[PDB]
This record gives sequence, structure tokens and C-alpha cells, in this order.
Amino acid sequence: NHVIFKKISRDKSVTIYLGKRDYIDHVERVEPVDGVVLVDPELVKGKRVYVSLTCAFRYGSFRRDLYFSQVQVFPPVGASGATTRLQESLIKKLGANTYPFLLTFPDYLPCSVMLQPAPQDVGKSCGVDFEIKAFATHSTDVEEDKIPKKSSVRLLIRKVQHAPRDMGPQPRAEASWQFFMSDKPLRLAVSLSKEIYYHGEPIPVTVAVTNSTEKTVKKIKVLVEQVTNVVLYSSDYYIKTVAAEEAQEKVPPNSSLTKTLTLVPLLANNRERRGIALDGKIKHEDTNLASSTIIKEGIDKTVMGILVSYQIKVKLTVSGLLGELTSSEVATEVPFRLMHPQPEDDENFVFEEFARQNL
Ligand SMILES: O=P(O)(O)O[C@H]1[C@H](OP(=O)(O)O)[C@@H](OP(=O)(O)O)[C@H](OP(=O)(O)O)[C@@H](OP(=O)(O)O)[C@H]1OP(=O)(O)O
Repeated sequence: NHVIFKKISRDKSVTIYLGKRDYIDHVERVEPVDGVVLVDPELVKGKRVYVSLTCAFRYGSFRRDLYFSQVQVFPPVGASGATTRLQESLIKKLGANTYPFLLTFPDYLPCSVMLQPAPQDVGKSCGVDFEIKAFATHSTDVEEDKIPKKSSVRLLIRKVQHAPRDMGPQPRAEASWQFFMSDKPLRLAVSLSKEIYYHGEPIPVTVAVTNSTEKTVKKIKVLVEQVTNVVLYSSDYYIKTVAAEEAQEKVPPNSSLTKTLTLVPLLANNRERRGIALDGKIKHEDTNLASSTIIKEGIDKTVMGILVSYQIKVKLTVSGLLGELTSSEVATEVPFRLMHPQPEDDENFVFEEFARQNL
């Protein structure tokens, strides 16, 4: 079956039906919002129902619109053109007072990303919202048109980032250190399997420690760090751990060790959901970590609202240094991108409420 999502206006005059809650962005193109509006003909006689798509960034206090489009759904515009199969089947299944609408995304918009601060975080809440709003318009006096709220339905859809057709090079990084009073160096080489991983896919961090010093590498710790840059209004910055694995081995003096740890960055593994960039509201079940921001060529990054990136951090705890030979500890970073899997190149309908489930 195909679950159709609906939402009824307060006066029950305009009901909206979408085929999805989350619409797919896979770099090359963005999935369009096709849907239908069921109109109570007696409550709308003399009115005009439109449907609009608005993407906007919010901080707080401050707001900046990023994209706006609007389409007339009633009265029917031109030829009754059922553009998509979903629209035609929803009209055949749903009645005669059903009229279709199509709203298309551009390529210069971000994906659904929003964050609510933590106790120690200085910044305020912010996010990027995509709102599908259907509404009716009538005219009592000849001097103005009015838009009542009760004749409107408001939906908050997602623009979800899915993997593109191609992928980047293999992520690698090398680092070296010669501590004070030591002629022999400590070397660290980190490699990932691929450049793009999916939400829930295991990330195998391959660590190669070549220790030529007199000192023992007490600990090897691998982290998945999320870097979040707010690029509108205030230049807030967050760097938080979303996955951690501590290696069981030590590296004795004048020896090498190559081990592959496995980390899985998931929002489900963070009891604290504040201070990190998410793709939805915190209280919602289907909320995940924000996917890696993909800035397209030529588009100024400020329009993206919130920039989200991911990196592996390998931290080495070395003996004989803490407190007498160094004041900073050794680590290195390996960037990668995180997003959702790649898209795959007379229907039966069951209708549910649009409201996302809680937890
Ligand atoms: O302030 P309102 O006009 O009453 O809007 C609310 C509010 O949405 P916003 O805060 O984004 O404006 C709810 O969110 P909460 O503040 O309660 O967390 C939301 O409920 P959801 O959390 O499920 O989004 C609800 O929408 P809905 O009725 O679908 O649950 C929506 O009400 P409206 O339908 O009037 O927009």
C-alpha cells in the first residue's frame, strides 16, 4: 500500500494530501512536491485556494527567506492536467472536488537542518524550514482581500539529502610528531573505506600507528565529530562527538600497530540531543542527525543557513609526555560526508495524519 498523508483545515473547507513527508534531494535534481487538495465546494464557493512552498532560515528573533513559490489549486487552472500518476490516482480515488498541485524545488537550497542549544552552548536555536501551506482567499469588501487562518493547512516537510551518483576519493591522512628530547618520531596514518557513508552504515576507521619513540602509546581513541557552522545572523560554532570507540591495544616503544575500529554515528546513541545539528525536531521519532552540507558550485555558502560536516578524529594518549614534555596531545582528522542512501533509478492508498510521531 501507499500511505497518503492528509491534514484538514480548522473550518474543514480545505484538506491537503501529500504522497510523502520527506522529499529526496540527490544533488543532480530534487524531488518535487506533488499533491492534491480536497475542497468542500459549499464552503469555498467564491474563494480561491492556493498552495505555497516556503523555505526559510530562522534564528531565535530573525528570519531570512530562502525560496518561495505558490500555485493556484482552485478554481482549476487551464486544462485539468494530472501531471503525475499519484495526482491522477488520488483524484480518481478521492472524489470530484479534488484538484492537483505541483511545487518544484530549486538546486541552490540546503537540506533540513536545525539545532537547539545546550546549557554550555552560547548560541540560540536555529533551523531551516520547508513549509507547504494551502489556504483560501475571499473578498467581502471591494477594498481588500482577506486570508483567514481557519481556511488553511500548514505542513512542515523535509528536504532529505541522498547520496549522488559519484563519490569522492578515499579519505586518508598522515601525521608525525617529534616530541622534545626525542630524535625518533611518532607517526599516525588514518584511512577510511570510502568518502560517503549512509546513516546507519558502519564506518571502518583504519589506524596505523608507527611508534619509534621511547614512550608507550597508552591509548588509541577514534571519534566521529560533527562540525556545525551557523552562517546566517550569528556565526555560531559547534563541534560535538556523535560516536566514540577506544581501542583495547597499547603500542609499546619501537613498534607498530594497525587496527581497524568501527564507528556508527546515530542520533539514537546520544542521550543528549541538544547542541548537535538535526534534520528535524527533537521530540520526533523519525529525527536523525543532519546530513553533510553539500554546497553546489557558484552558490554562496551563506544561503545554506547552517553548514554541517563530519570528520574522524584519532587521538593518541602517549606516556612520558603528560606533564613534563608536552602541553598538547596528539590527534588527527579525516573528513567524510554523511547522508542517506542513493535513490533507485491503480495504486492502493491508506490515509494517515501528517503529524509526525512523538517519543
Ligand atoms: O504555533 P502553532 O501555530 O500552534 O503551530 C503548531 C506548532 O508548530 P510550530 O511550533 O512550528 O509553529 C506545533 O509544534 P510544537 O510547538 O507544538 O512543538 C506543531 O506540532 P508538531 O510538533 O507536530 O509539528 C503543530 O502542527 P500539527 O498540528 O501538525 O501537530 C502546529 O500547528 P499548526 O497546524 O497550526 O501549524
